[PDB]
Amino acid sequence: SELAARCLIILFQQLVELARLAIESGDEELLRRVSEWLEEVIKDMRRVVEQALREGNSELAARILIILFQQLVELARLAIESGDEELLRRVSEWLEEVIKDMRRVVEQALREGNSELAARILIILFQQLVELARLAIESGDEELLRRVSEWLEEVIKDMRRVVEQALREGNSELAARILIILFQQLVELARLAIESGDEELLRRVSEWLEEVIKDMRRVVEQALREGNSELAARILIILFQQLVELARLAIESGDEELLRRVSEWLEEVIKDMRRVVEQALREGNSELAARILIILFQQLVELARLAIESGDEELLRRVSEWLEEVIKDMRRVVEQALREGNSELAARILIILFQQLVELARLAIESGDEELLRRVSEWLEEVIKDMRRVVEQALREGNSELACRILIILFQQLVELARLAIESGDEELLRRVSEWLEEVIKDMRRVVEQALREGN
Amino acid sequence: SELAARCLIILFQQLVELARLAIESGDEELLRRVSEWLEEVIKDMRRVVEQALREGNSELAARILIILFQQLVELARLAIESGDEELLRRVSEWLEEVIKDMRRVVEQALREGNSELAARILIILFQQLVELARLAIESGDEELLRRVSEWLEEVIKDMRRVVEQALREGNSELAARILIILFQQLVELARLAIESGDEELLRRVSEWLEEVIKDMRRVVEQALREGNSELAARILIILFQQLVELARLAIESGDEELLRRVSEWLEEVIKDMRRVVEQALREGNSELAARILIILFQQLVELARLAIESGDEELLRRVSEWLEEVIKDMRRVVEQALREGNSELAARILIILFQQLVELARLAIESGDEELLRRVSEWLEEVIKDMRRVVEQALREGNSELACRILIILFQQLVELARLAIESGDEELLRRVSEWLEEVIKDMRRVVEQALREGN
Amino acid sequence: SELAARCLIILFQQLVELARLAIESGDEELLRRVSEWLEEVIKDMRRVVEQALREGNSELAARILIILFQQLVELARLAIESGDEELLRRVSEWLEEVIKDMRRVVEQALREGNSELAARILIILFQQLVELARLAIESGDEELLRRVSEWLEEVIKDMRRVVEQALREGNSELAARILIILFQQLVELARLAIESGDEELLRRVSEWLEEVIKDMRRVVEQALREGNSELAARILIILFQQLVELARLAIESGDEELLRRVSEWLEEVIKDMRRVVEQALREGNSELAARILIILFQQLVELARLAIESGDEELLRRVSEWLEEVIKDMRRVVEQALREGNSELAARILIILFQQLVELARLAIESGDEELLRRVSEWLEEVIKDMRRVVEQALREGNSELACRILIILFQQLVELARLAIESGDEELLRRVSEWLEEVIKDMRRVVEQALREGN
Repeated sequence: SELAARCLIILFQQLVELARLAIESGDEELLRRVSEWLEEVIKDMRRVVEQALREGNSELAARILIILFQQLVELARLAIESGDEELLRRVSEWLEEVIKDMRRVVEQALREGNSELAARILIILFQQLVELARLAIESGDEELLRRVSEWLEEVIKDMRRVVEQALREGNSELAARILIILFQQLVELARLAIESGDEELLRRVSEWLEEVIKDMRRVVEQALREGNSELAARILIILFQQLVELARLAIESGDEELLRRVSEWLEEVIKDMRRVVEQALREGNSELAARILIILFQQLVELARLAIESGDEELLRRVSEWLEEVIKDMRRVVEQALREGNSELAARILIILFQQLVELARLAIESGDEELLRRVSEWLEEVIKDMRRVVEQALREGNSELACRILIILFQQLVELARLAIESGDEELLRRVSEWLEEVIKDMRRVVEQALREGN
Repeated sequence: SELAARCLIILFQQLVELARLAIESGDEELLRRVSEWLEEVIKDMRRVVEQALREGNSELAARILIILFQQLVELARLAIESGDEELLRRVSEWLEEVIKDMRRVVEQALREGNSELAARILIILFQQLVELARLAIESGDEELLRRVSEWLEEVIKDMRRVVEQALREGNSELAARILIILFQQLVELARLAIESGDEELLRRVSEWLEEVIKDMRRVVEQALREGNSELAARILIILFQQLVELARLAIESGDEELLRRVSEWLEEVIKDMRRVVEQALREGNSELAARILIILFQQLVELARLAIESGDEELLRRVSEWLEEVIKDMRRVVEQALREGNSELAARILIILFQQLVELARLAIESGDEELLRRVSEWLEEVIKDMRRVVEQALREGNSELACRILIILFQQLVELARLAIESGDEELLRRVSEWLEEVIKDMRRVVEQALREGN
Repeated sequence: SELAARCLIILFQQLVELARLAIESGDEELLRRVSEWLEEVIKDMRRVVEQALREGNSELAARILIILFQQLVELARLAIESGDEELLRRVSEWLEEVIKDMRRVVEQALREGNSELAARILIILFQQLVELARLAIESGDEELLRRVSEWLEEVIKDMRRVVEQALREGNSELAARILIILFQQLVELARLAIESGDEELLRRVSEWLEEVIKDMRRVVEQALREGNSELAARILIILFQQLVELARLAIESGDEELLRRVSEWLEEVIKDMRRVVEQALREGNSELAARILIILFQQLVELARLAIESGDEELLRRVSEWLEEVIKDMRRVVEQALREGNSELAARILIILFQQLVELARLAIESGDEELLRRVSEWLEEVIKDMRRVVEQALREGNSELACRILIILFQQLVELARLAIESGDEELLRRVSEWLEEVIKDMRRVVEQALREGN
């Protein structure tokens, strides 16, 4: 059946190539003959798929339909670009038939206990449908787009059941991967709707996005229940990043309604992530706890940048509040690290945070947002105080090397911040930094004293 | 004697370099002194050659004279370009003396039983003479060209005797190589005559070419008598290629008399090749038989292209008849291959032939030659019918894989041919091809059926 | 103490970077604060240097001060370019303090028996002082330049005592290296004075150069007394090259007074070198003796080129006399080599000399200096006669190969010389060369005869 498939697959491809020649030349008589030949090959291929399924080879069965569908979409593209509605009609009907077959192959795969293949089939199909949707969107074919958007919905429902299956199989990893990929594809489809200005499609997708998010949060819950806080974190981190990417599309397009929905989704993810951080701390994994908050903070600053550049004070407000909450958590993680006797990690957390705060400060300085800059400069001060206590700890631990490294890095970062103040002409910030610089110098000189006393 | 030679060779080169300075500056007094120094060195070198020969080192003796001759020709070039007839005279006399020595070294080599060296000496000398001839031709020095053309004749006669020797030694390989190289050099010389428009030189060369061809055909005969049909084929294949190259020169220059002679030579070679194919088949080597006809057909199509582009219907006619004859032979070789149980080779032959026919068809289509296209399209049909029977054979042999590959390749080639018809707007050809495409599809679907029945 | 140093070094660098921002922006208040911070760090660093010395780590102590000094000079550059005399003042005072420390570290190193480190410290310091001097020279700050030139003098005195120490330790190699490097640095400083037109600085440097030369000549004496004629040669060869480089500066600038002094220094070095050649010959090392004269001759020709291009007949006269003296020595070395049975070396010497003479001849020909060309053409003749006797020797030794090589090379060189005569139109030179060419040819033909008689 393998060879049988290969023959028909190659033939079909060659027929489509011949069809292209007929389409471009405008030879309807040849195109007719070829389109009839294409139909005959499809029927054969579907019987080969049947054979493969009867042989217990659902993998091959899937591959055949996947390739065929791709070729049909390629043929559809030719019809769309040429404006041949009759051919496009025939192909769109062929596409539907293949989809139905593929869904039965997915069913078979699930019955065989192969949820992995089942997922892969639907994931590929969905991607191909979105590609076909793009053709409909760009060409402005609402009838085709309608059909595809309905096909997309059906695939999503199947995928969610495959996610359910994966969870029932105890494979929360796969369950996550499916929803993560789907969400990404939905956002890509959303982008097409946003750029084209198709509010109806965007609506449908935004509803699909919401449904996926809810599923993902339950997968995160599952992961946490399985004692896999690492995966739980990864899921939310990826989701948050994707939400920010979607937010960017809303911000640039000026879609406040979508941005609202996403900003609410972002908030929900943050709350989950903070509970995962809590879990990690309860598990004695302060390292992961730190990494989660560090990544989140970076993503929040990136989102803040979008708000700052666009001039969205309402979003910036929300993010700046989220940033504050993360900072407080991070400082408690630093405390934890110090209590664990890990002054190294404690230092690294504050050093990274400070750098990120200075980066955020730069955005405030360049944009001229004194209110944000104020908040950040206060956050910077708080971090410095913590760092100096970590330096103290390091010295008490007999680690004058680390103590030095912390102050050296901090001083460098302060000078970088000073540069921003100097170039912008912000004497108030420069004053604060120059005072911070002095304090660090005094500490460093005491570390030098310590080093000398240690014979180093 | 080795060092002795090296010293004089280097000195002579340096003297020629000094001569160049005198020539370019126009210092006749210095040039005189150097030309006298050159003469003295030559006399010494000839005595070193004598010594080498007396030492039984004919190899060194040859090398000395070969290098000297090259240096003399380089010096001659300086005289020719500067227009110094007095120097050129002296050098041309020196060249003659060296040639006489070299011919005696060739004699020595032959007496030593070293026909290989003997050949190499004359081959190199001939090449150098042709290079010198080029200088005479471009400068328009008929007196020098005359002398060289006489020297060329003398070398040819020697080479033919070396070929005879090689054949008497049972070395038909060397005999072939000598004539092949000589023929190539003669064609190169012919090109110079053709481009310059020297009919007298071209005449002489064309007569020399004829003589070489006759020798080569006897070497082919020898090779066949030795049971070496492979070499016999290679000789005729190379010769034919060289004849077509010579034909191209005649076609582009518009020399119908030369083209006539070559086209007659081409015919004679074809007849020989077909007998070599017969021999190969009688030896049970259908592979070689196929390769010979495949190469010949390709060369004929290349020659046809020249006729088509130039618009020479008479040549094209002759070639198209030659093409037909080759096709008939190839189909019998396919039959043989099938009878030998080698359906793979049978397929390969027809596949290659079909591709070549389509390439020829392209030439007819682009040129608008409906008569040629007709003939080719009929040839294409005949090949298709054969291929379908080979597919049948393959299926009967239980080789559905090969059966598929044949039809897949054929279909691709038909689509390529269809493209030519579509772009040119030839509905009649497109019709024929589209019918051929349908027939192939039906076959392929039966091969798919077979594959499924085989459990593949 | 290592870490302690690293911390302060990094901090100081960062403070200077911050200072740069203040300087460029013109923020005197920030610059003030930083300059005070810089002072505090310096004081700490000097105590770390003290610690390092107390720990017996004079290496680290040196490294700290060397780095600090470099950073201070970088800061000074910022002050100089910005025109901040107040900052420059503070830095120049800091520079002085560091120098005093470094000199005590040098003292320590010497007391530890580490004259190598002692040298390295002063060498680096001197280089940094010259770099600082350059800044003063280009900016036109005579007050800073004065201070630096006094610092340079002090370092030189120290270095000469380190050279003395090295000699007392039996390390004439290091002693040489120190003076060689110092001299090079002095010439570089001289260049700055010459280009800027600072006769007062140039005077001081030229006096320093003289003092170094005297030391170097005593080191050469030492090396000779140690039986190390190789080192003795290398020292004078390098010195001579450096003197010629200094001469070039004088020639291009047109400073006859400096050129006079250098030309006298060149003469003194030549006399020393000739005595080293004598020594080498007495040691049975004719190879080294040759190499010394060959290099010297090349350097003299290079100096001659400068005289020729500048049109300085007085210098050219002196050099041409020096060239003659070297030639006479070389011919005696050739004699020695022949007496040692080393005809190969004898040949190589004359071959190289002849090539150099032809190169010198080219300069005379292109410049049109018939008097120099005459002298060289006479020198060329003398070398040829020697070479022909070396060829004779080689033949008598049964080495016809070498005999050939000598004449072949000579002939090539004669033709190259002939080319110069031909292009320039010098019939008198061309005549002489053409006669020389004839003589070589006759010799070569006899070598060919010999080779044939040898069966080669």
